[PDB]
Amino acid sequence: AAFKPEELRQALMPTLEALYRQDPESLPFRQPVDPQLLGIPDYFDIVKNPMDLSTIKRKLDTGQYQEPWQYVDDVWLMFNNAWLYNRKTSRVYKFCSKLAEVFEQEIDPVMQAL
Ligand SMILES: CC(=O)N1CCc2c(c(Nc3cccc(C(=O)NC(C)C)c3)nn2CC2CC2)C1
Repeated sequence: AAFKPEELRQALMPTLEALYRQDPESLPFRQPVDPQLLGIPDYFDIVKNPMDLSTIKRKLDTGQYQEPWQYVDDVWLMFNNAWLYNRKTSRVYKFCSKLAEVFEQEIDPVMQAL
């Protein structure tokens, strides 16, 4: 099937907005990780393929996804990176887990519909 950018944005943007609405939990995910600002220069030794909400938002806004599993893949990549890098008891790991819980709840019915 061919998916138009407007269809994807209408269907998928509410699921992205649901992540942004989580406060405080979305705060570490709203911009690309900046290891120098954050004082964690080993970050890219661990995380090879960075992703964050702003990047995903821009891709949706500008029609860069052809089909919805591409969007799902980027959201999951963002979560997977944070679970890999951050320690289990850390704030940012737990914030990731909250976003992932919200995302699965939102995305399941949307993908069923398309
Ligand atoms: C997403 C990710 O894995 N990050 C790496 C770890 C990481 C990231 C961020 N970014 C970030 C950026 C903005 C706000 C926050 C935040 O947690 N604020 C709360 C105290 C409400 C966090 N903070 N940290 C922890 C800092 C290094 C000790 C971003």
